[PDB]
Amino acid sequence: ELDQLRQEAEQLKNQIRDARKACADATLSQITNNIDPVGRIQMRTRRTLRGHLAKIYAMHWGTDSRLLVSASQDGKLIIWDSYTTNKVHAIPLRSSWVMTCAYAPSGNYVACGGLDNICSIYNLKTREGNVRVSRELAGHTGYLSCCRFLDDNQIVTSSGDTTCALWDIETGQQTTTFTGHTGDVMSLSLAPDTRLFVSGACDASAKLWDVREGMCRQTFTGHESDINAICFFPNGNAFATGSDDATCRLFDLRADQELMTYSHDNIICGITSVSFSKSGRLLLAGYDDFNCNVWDALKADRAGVLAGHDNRVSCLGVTDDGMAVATGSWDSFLKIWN
Amino acid sequence: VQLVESGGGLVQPGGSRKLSCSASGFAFSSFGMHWVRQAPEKGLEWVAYISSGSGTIYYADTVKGRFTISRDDPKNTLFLQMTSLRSEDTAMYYCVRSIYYYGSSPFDFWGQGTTLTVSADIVMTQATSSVPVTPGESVSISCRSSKSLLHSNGNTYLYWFLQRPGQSPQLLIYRSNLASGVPDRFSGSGSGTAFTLTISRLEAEDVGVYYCMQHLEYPLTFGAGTKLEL
Amino acid sequence: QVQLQESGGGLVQPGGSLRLSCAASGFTFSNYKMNWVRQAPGKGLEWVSDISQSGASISYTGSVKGRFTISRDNAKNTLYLQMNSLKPEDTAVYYCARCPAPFTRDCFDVTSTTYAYRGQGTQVTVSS
Amino acid sequence: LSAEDKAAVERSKMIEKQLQKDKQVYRRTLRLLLLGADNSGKSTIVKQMRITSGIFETKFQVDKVNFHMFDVGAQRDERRKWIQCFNDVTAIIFVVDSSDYNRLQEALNDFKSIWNNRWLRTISVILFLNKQDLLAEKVLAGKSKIEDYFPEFARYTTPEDGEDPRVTRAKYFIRKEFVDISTASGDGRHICYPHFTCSVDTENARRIFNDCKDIILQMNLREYNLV
Amino acid sequence: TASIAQARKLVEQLKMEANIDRIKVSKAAADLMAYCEAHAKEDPLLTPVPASEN
Amino acid sequence: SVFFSVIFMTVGILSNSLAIAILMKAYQRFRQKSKASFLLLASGLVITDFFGHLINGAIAVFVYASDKEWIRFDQSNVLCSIFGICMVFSGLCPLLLGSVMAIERCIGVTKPIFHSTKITSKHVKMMLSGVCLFAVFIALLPILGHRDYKIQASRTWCFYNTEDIKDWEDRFYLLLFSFLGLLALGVSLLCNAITGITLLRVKFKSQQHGRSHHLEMVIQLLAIMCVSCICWSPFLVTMANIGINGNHSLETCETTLFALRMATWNQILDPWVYILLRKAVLKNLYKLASQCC
Ligand SMILES: CCCCC[C@H](O)/C=C/[C@@H]1[C@@H](C/C=C\CCCC(=O)O)[C@@H](O)C[C@H]1O
Repeated sequence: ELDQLRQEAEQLKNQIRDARKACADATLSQITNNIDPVGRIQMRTRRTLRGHLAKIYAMHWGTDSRLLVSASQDGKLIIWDSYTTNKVHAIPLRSSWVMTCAYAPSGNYVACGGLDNICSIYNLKTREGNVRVSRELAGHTGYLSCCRFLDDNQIVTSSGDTTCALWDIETGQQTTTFTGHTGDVMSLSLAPDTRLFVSGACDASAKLWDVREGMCRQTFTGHESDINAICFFPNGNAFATGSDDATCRLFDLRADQELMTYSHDNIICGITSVSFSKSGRLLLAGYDDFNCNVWDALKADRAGVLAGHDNRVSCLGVTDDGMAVATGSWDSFLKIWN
Repeated sequence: VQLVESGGGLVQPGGSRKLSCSASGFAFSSFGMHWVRQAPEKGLEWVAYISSGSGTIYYADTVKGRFTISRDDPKNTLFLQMTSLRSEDTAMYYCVRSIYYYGSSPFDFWGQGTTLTVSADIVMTQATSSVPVTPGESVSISCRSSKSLLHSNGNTYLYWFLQRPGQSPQLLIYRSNLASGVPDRFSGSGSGTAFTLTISRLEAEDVGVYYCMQHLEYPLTFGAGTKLEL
Repeated sequence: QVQLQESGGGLVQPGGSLRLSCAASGFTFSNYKMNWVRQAPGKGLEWVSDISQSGASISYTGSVKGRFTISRDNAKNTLYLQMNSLKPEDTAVYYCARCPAPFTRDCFDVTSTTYAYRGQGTQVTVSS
Repeated sequence: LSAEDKAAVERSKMIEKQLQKDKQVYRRTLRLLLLGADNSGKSTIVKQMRITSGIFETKFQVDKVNFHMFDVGAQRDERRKWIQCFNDVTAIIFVVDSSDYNRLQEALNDFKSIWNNRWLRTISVILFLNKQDLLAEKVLAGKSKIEDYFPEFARYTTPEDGEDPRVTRAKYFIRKEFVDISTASGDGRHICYPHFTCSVDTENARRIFNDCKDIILQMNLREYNLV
Repeated sequence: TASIAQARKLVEQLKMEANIDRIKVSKAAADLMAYCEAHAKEDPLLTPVPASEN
Repeated sequence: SVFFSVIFMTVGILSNSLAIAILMKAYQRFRQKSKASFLLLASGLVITDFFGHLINGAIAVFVYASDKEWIRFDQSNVLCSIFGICMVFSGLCPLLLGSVMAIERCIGVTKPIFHSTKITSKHVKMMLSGVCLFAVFIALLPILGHRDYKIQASRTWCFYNTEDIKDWEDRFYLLLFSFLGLLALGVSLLCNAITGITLLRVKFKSQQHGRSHHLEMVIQLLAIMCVSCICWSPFLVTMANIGINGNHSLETCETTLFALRMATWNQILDPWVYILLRKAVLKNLYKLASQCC
């Protein structure tokens, strides 16, 4: 009875597509024509961070816009100060194949993981002063792509084995597990309400999961290639995801459909990282063309170009207050643009 | 962590003495070391300070040329050589650790210290020295400074130390910013010139002497210290 | 939505002809390299042939080199495969997939077990 | 700057010195990548180098030079994502089972995909034709040969430039096919290094060292030419 | 047989997601525009912030 | 006269600015793959040559502005000493840097492992600092010997006392300068020859299928060696002959001036034969000049 289930799933998918298309009253471009354009937003590098021994892969800002955490592919977690340009801490990692880093909102723990399939969380407020391995948890059969903190007790981790779970720092066990996507998860993005979170995999689809209920609520399959970037809107109602086809798509959770498609003919490199500002008008996207591009959330026009890198822009992150943006590339340079 | 000091005792005037300090339970090469002297029936006073790797060493203007501080990082030990001791050098010395970064807590742990018996900058001045207080009321110690400690970065360099009879001084506030290991009853407020340390609930373990310290420059100067009897 | 539907297949006598079609919708068909692979009963995924975007570089495997002919039409976004002189060893499920990275020369995960960029595959058997 | 904001500068300088020391230690040692299918005998190659973790690291010493080889420990068939993390390495060794002809086409496709990588276009790929004795026995038994799997073998001759001539012709044809696949769109910035080996030979370390030396020499020449 | 169970799970997921309520695009667009117009006054990247505040 | 020193100054400034630009553009790309020590050494050499050329040109303009009246703008013999120090520096430091670069390239070609693992960038920086300190010490050696530099017969540039040589200290200084120059030139020649022989051997032995990076290096070495020899050997030989013969020399100041000018060139064309004479650099400069103009 496999054919019956297949045709039933196909009919359900067609019905969902028809119901989504019936709600498409108008496009976002036709509504945002009367608003004034953002204009050429020029940005300059105020601080230049140097000291990385390998390619910069991941970075993360804390609750304050002063401290920053960064990971390097040689097994080093660096704590940068955006104001004094001095290094605060240096955590040596046991496995140099790190692909992501996380910063707890309390400012006491920092997570890391990658190809070692082991998530290591280290405490920064150790009474002994030196960095000690706080929680080295394992259990996943795939490479870790992204890790985030919801509070001082739980941590969400993504793995390449198409299975995610919420780990508890107190016991080091999977509290809530999910069914998983149909492809390897690439990155994560937590909503401000700490209740839902959208996860993107290589199957050109993004699924909205719940923290308490281990199930998916919404699914978006509008992309055409592997989704390599994902970031939620500051209001928690929409999220933009970039693919390898040099296309970014903005999916709204309340609308459950695509709103805006950022793309360009002369742009052929895929999107690596996406981050939103405090207001959400400016969307910064890093491409493999050694440049970063700023787009308007409503006008879908280019607002500025960033050519202060000599390699692929690996990651970019905007502070909580929108004062500056930290961009790290494979050239071991972590530049802080205004 | 543990800080075991040794070398004190009776010393004839004009001699020398090598005070040793063994550290355990933490990375000795990561924390900077400070020497704080205390005279009998008097307040505290800074002596010398050394950083990691002996890259930055400072001494008090009164003891320049006489004392010499050194550290053994592979052995995790501190040494202080004193030559030509005077009749006033009779005091109890304490070794303190301090790390400096955004969100740190310098002068968090005070050692046991050892006794030694022989034979223009910023100065903290307190208006009161002893305030009788009964259980049930609140405590509000005021302090006035001669120079505004409000630096351009916006950080207030004010440190509070509660020394109990027989025990080591415990850090309460390092910057308004409450330190670790202390209850939330203690609080600090005021402007860059005047400061106020308030206590929400006064318990039986909060008795002792309160000392204030500034950290705007290298030469430190402790206050008179307010003693509370109960 | 990326969708790839394969048609044709069935039971074909040895020495006949077959015309397999692959319809791709939901993306730009002229910007991805197409691949036809096969999976035999009791075996793994075996690559058969590949064709580039403009149809310039076309490659076949040594097992069926010279017998099959793969082509593509960008006006209707279709992929055609003409198979002649079929052998009893051709009884397998054929899959029509594409490479994930566009405008490139490399093509990773062609015979991977978990690949969401392939169709259902058509079963082609040869027996009498 | 306050006192405290000076102490921070000294701590930053100490951290920079520690990072410089760690960089020196990391640069004194060389790093290599190991790739191969499940049918290939890479486990024997790792075991013979006696001179849930998804990554296996093997450290050894050849000619007083430290080599750290990194191999996939436990992962799925996904290769398009984690291949970008193993770039900028000294060399990549791809193990292929030249005995079995079924997996030979899959190995050739994997080698073509890895060589034509957009990010790994500056890293050379070393090829080790393992299991030569098994291939020789299979081609001398007369049960299965390359004719049934590749038609071009019927129009290939031994080049003019105690072993059976059939095995020699077969391995030369395999090497020629590998060279023709590798040189396709190579741009001359990186070249391949094929070498015949088995599971009992001990001279593999010398060949790996010579290949790494040639790669470093080519890198130095490219640096001197400012390409 | 694990394929039939996966198919049943997929059908259940689809029939559970199909019951999710959805709204028009105009309402979401107006809400996003209002949010942007409200938060534009506190965006240092959009509005040029003087050097005295940096 | 003045022209024979300006034109050189302008050409040197242009060839050093272009060299610095190309070396920075190459470093900002090759710092991610290797140590890029060769690029750093080349950048330092171009920078110090540019500074020396600029100082020499400024001093020459200031001298020619006073109608060669040294008694007017020089009473306590302060500018002549600085001019001689700068001349000794621009004559010694570039040769030492070239010799160090040749040694580094010979070590990298013969023993790539020893250059990639054992040789560290900090060691190269310390060696560069030591070479600079030795150069400035030899330049300050006549000043620390209770003597100073004397005005030459051309009355346009100060150097070691070549006319009326009586004391043995001037002869010793000339012999030391000549020995250092000849030793640096010989070490550079030997290292470049060893590198070329090694490249030719590794190209003739390995004939599998290329020479896109070997023939260029061979031509570069064969050009650098030739130009360096042809330029610097006559000047050092003339200096050694003067120092060993005293006032019995037959040649006049014209030979010394011609040697200095050959030398001003060996110094201007160094960024050409080291950076600008590369195929990639040439095509990049051609594309830039075609797109901008
Ligand atoms: C010891 C070798 C050092 C090389 C000399 C260094 O390159 C500078 C040489 C000339 C230099 C001055 C030296 C002699 C003046 C030439 C007088 C005249 O033209 O007659 C600058 O004025 C400009 C430059 O062309």
